[PDB]
Amino acid sequence: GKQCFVTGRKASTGNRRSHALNSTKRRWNANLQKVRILVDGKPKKVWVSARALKSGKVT
Amino acid sequence: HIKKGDNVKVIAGKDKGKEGKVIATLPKKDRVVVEGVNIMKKHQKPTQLNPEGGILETEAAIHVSNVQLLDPKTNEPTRVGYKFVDGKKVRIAKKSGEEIK
Amino acid sequence: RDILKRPVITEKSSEAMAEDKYTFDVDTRVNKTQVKMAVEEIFNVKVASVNIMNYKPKKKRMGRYQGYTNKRRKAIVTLKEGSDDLF
Amino acid sequence: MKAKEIRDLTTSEIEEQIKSSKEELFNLRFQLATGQLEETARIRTVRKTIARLKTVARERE
RNA sequence: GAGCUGUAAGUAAGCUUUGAUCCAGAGAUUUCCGAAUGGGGAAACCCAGCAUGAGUUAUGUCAUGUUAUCGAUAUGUGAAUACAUAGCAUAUCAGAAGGCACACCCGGAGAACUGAAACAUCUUAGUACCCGGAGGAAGAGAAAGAAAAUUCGAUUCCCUUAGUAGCGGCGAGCGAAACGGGAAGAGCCCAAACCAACAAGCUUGCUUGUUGGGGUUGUAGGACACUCUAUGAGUUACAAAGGACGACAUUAGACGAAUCAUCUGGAAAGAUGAAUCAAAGAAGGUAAUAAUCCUGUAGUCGAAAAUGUUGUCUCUCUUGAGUGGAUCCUGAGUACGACGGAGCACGUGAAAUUCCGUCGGAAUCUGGGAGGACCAUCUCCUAAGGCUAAAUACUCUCUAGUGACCGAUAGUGAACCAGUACCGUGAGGGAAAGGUGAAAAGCACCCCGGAAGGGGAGUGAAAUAGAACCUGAAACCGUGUGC
RNA sequence: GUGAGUAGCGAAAGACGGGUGAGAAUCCCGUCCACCGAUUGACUAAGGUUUCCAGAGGAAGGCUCGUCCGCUCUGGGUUAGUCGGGUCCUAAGCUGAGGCCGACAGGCGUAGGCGAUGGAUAACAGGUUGAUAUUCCUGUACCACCUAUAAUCGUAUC
Ligand SMILES: [Mg+2]
Repeated sequence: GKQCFVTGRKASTGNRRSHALNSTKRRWNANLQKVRILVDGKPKKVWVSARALKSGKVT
Repeated sequence: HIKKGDNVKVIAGKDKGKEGKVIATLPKKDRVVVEGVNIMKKHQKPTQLNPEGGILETEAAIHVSNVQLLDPKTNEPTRVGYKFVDGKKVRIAKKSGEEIK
Repeated sequence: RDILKRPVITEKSSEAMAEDKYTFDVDTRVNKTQVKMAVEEIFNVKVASVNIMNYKPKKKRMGRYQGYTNKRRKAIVTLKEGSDDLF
Repeated sequence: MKAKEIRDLTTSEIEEQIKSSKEELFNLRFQLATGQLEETARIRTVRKTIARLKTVARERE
């Protein structure tokens, strides 16, 4: 599906409690930002999460 | 054990105490055919080309553990053992020792 | 090459046209063109027309179990020179 | 028998392969249709002497 | 080692003592459909391209040979845009796909009726279904550990601890671990500090970019400083990877001891009599119930060959410690904290240790973590890289063998040619069937009949066992007769 | 088994003479009679898969009977350069190299393909068998391709 192209972080699951503890399920999602990362060939349009962008943000 | 051409001696049957010769051995059912021993009276199909209204009399097969191969040097049907220093098993009567054929 | 298994000599539609026509039972998978180059490289004659037809398997029943027979392709040659391609 | 009276010559394999396949078993299955129960045990033997002639040509590869 | 041609009965024509049939290993052939793979398709069929080859005076028609898609090494070659890069044209390539044992295992996702005598947190349950990955096993694994002794020294599985400590609308219910006894028991490779080269710096750097040497731990161990040894030590199951010579096991096979005569019988293995062998009296068959008739068993014995398991013989490869103390190193968006969830027996509870999403975010040996909030001294241990056999869970199968397990409405749905007749558009549902006799010797011939079916004569111990074929119960339909 | 030798026998015009046979209201042949006739008649699609046809059968099936048969045994039957399809074309739809999305499975879609119920597409009379006919053979045709060819035209042509 969708992953961080640098690290590899992705979604999760887990329940969703309430004030009376009824529990549906839900899904967590990595904060993925499209950015132009220089790799071999062309610097493509990739999917990178926003925690791997604090130092390694190439143009 | 028992093959065609050699004498026998029926030990257990309605026609016991009779010698003879082997005619043809069924190998799978372990049945041998001896002349003059357990003869039939077959109601033949008289519409066949050969005969004119009759009854055939051909011998019926007996099991191989009813005959017993004899060498009457001591007037006795014996059992068989095997000796070979010749590249081929020569059949031996254990109760007398002689080489039979 | 041998793509002519047997002839067939049945009552009228095989042996009551014997002035120029003959009837073989060819193997399947073959044309009517190959039979022109198969009854010529055996008997040394010169055909004029080859016709074919196909029969389905038909049902026989013996004992307590049914089965089908074998399907068969049938050819009918017609000569121009020479005669008596069966004896 | 037939099994090693063959290994006679390389060229005379196929010139006898075409001699028995084409010109013997084809005559012995036309004559079965027009009427012959004279030798219906030649059809097994001239077919099992084709298998011996198409086994030796694998040894010469 | 003499009969054979699957069911095989039945005839035909044959083959075999110049060793056939039958059995085991190894090679040969293995049409078309199938992941289907030249393109197409409603599986088992239809249409082609370029090379060599037959054929025809020549087209038409045939045979062999190849040609799917991604990936990644390559060679070209113009790229919108000069250089040049996504495209494109080819040579190669045991690379990949699908099938599964519906068993066991590890991950991703993941319910309900039900129990609580209703029901929602909870239990049923991280179970059933489904999807991905493999293996002969998989997973965990070489202490930032248990614990409170003058501590011992990876993990895994059984016994006990124990239905105890706990968690719980404190309801229903869920439920450990270390100690102690055992089965089994081996530990090792990188990163960094660094020394030497080769493409970019006078570059200031042996650090950076690549590749070889170095170097692995807590009693603090390595760079660097010093001497004292440099042949013994090997593994290719962890730690680097390439052959022979015969030992033993498996898939054919051979030898293998000893009973004769009478009575009843259709038949002796039976009872009555005498004999014998026994590392052999397990079992099956033979006209009835056999240690001695047959096939065999205890015991010896056997491999042209193709795998398989190990011994030692090669052959590859390799440095082993101690003391010093100045300097450099010892895994970073990492550990951890707040908000939201999951999981540990433990339901946010005072909640430790463990992982996930989001933002914040470190110290560097006088360091860092844990010991059930937290802080202070004593105590053990060294997180953020990786690879590891055995004890353990299974059985669709192949070989020997057992059973106070079944004996045709039983045991498999199935002892009969069974997932088959038959029902359904489809997924899917699914029964019924066994027995002549010791041997087919399975009723020649006469007679009533169109034939069936009978009655005599015959085979057989018995047809009152005739293929409606062993024994033949009751219900129910008959014909006869004493009251 | 009782219900019981009861309810049924599935619209509808038959009568007789002759044969056949162990057996006939039922089978075959003859004459008279009645019924449909915008159909109970004559050809082709869909679907079924040997039923079609000749010679022999009478245990089962046929709502009775049966010498009969769409039922049993043996032996036969379907012929194409021109008819309906394929080697030609595209609708709705389906599938899809790269590509774009999604816990996995997978969903969508561009170039290209597949897909007739439509467009294109060269043959008609007569004879014949116990069962086949624009198919087989009689007489005359036509479209595509190939080979010899002569009058040949030539920057002509494809
Ligand atoms: Mg699971």
